[PDB]
Amino acid sequence: TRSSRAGLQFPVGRVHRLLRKGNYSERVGAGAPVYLAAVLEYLTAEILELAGNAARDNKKTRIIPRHLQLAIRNDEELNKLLGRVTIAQGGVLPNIQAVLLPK
Amino acid sequence: KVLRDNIQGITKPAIRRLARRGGVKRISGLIYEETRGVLKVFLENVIRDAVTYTEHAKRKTVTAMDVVYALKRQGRTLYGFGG
Amino acid sequence: RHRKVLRDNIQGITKPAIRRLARRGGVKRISGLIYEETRGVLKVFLENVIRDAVTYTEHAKRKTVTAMDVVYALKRQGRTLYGFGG
Amino acid sequence: PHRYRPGTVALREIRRYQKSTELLIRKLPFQRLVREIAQDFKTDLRFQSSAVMALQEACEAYLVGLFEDTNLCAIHAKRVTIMPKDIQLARRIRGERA
Amino acid sequence: PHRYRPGTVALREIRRYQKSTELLIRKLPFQRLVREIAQDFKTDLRFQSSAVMALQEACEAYLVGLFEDTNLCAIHAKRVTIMPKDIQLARRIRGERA
DNA sequence: GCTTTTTTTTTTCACAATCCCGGTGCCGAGGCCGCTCAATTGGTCGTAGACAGCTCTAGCACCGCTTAAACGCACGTACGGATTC
DNA sequence: GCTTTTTTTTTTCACAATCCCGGTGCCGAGGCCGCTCAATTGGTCGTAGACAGCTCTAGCACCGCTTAAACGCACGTACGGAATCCGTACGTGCGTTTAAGCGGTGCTAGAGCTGTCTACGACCAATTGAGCGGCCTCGGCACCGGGATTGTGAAAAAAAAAAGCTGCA
Ligand SMILES: [Ca+2]
Ligand SMILES: [Ca+2]
Ligand SMILES: [Ca+2]
Ligand SMILES: [Ca+2]
Ligand SMILES: [Ca+2]
Ligand SMILES: [Ca+2]
Ligand SMILES: [Ca+2]
Ligand SMILES: [Cl-]
Ligand SMILES: [K+]
Repeated sequence: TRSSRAGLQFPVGRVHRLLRKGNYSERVGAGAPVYLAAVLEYLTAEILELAGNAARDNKKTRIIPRHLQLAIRNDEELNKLLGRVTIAQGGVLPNIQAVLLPK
Repeated sequence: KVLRDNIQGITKPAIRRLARRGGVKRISGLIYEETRGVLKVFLENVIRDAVTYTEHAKRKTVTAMDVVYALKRQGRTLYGFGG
Repeated sequence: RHRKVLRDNIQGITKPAIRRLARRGGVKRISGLIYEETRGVLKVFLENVIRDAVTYTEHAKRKTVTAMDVVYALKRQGRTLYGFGG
Repeated sequence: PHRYRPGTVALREIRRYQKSTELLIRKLPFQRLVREIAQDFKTDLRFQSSAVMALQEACEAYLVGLFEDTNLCAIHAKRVTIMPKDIQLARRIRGERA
Repeated sequence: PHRYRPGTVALREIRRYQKSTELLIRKLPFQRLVREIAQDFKTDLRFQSSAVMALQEACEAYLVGLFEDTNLCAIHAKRVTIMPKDIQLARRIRGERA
């Protein structure tokens, strides 16, 4: 299959259909949805690899919104991409302004 | 009293808890009303758009999508309700 | 091709000119430490805006940044600009 | 007679809530607000349960975020206590109110 | 010998420049700075003159408005002299900067 | 030098919060089932856009004089900030 | 409640800065022209979506328990900010230096347009397994108690560093 041809889990077929239909352009090259699958796959993997670490670092087998929030907010680059995004049930990074701490 | 200004249902205790999670230590008394003001404008803006969606779709039931789509327009993109 | 490599032109953004911009912003009194800090900010603005314009150029294969390159780039940074096309 | 000094529970409460993810506004009161406000744009509206939770994640998120910025302004005015003029400034600078 | 009180000319400048709209950076220094920075990203580039003018319009505006935010930030901390930390707060609340 | 106070520092005790043990039970992740439609295919057709060639816009360099602006230093006032209360 | 100064207020001219007009001159707003290519006309065909009818999902109402959270009040500590005070960073103005700007001059890279031809992506009909919803299971994970351990602080006790007074040399 196409996804198999491209080295990918993400569906090069499905993606290709969303582009023609999704009012982006009149015509869609045969490359675009291969490339586009690859990039979505890459980004997906980086978050999961980072959030799967956050789970194991809390002795938990299933990834939860907090693990994603932590993965994402601690990664200078992922933070910036998702800078104006809200993760439901993510919570916020432990952090207390210095001048508030005692002494 | 206890009558139909549901905004007041937003208790000081709950306003305190937010500003905690937001690293706030010492909270002026005047703030719990300021916060209440600000929260309403927030909901007004989002809900007006979400229901504007609802009326366009010809429905009486506000969907979670309608909100999602509203929050995107307001620049407050929300993940995990149908994005 | 007949000499073009550039100098250190950030000091070209003189203290007079930063002072005039602060003036337009209704600023009355300016600390010593503003002017250098301002140039940093300005540089980081320009670096970001030109990177993106320069992209739009490199895509259309041109070797000449158009005003539209800069316009399309500015709308991208949420800094929409009126009166140079588009 | 054990008595913790002002601000020392505050810090406990901060550490506490920053560690957690659970909505901080009571869910029913919130919901009663969402219907009160919805009326002003259309009558006899029904809501999906998840529509209200989408609204409440979004609200607290905004409020929490605004408080961070508010704290920062208050600390900028060599103060420890947030006040309205902190909120209003952080909103002025967010471009939320003119 | 006549001598104007500190602030009285700043205030005049303030009114002089608010009334006007001409660009406040010297056009060639700015142009040299555009070109210098652009080399980083691609060499032997030509700029349309309108593209360079469009950049100095977009720059001056960005700073002029940051200086507003920055002035409020000075005044918020009961000061009149804008300081580095003022800009930095303005930019941190804007979210231009971590 | 001494004694006499505030302030600063250290030491001791109280109490939340964490983590280690022991446990239980609920509920949804996960994965299998059984149907269905959306991805795949080879065929046919039309034109998008690569390319190469042609025009001529406008972008880049260079000069020399004029004078507006930047420059740097002398001078002192009102501002910032420390301290107190 | 004074007498004696500082603080704040007032009034009087001198001077700079900005304001408003007419005069002058240059150039781009405005508009007319002639030609083009995109909007319009009048036609055809196909399907997107309006519509009626039926299914059943999930939203609402209600109720009755069990707490956890909100509430109100007592009390005082640490905070906000007013008031003072002191040093110099900043603004204002000057004489000196710099190069931006101006208008002109000379060269060509490359923006942008054209015509040509075919490689590629949209369209179709036929087939069919990848991925859909539905549903069952079984262990992750929330929640349990006991007790040791480790942050996290408050108080109380010790030490030190200033405050005020000295007793000679
Ligand atoms: Ca266990
Ligand atoms: Ca005319
Ligand atoms: Ca000199
Ligand atoms: Ca062509
Ligand atoms: Ca081709
Ligand atoms: Ca499933
Ligand atoms: Ca399992
Ligand atoms: Cl392609
Ligand atoms: K589109």
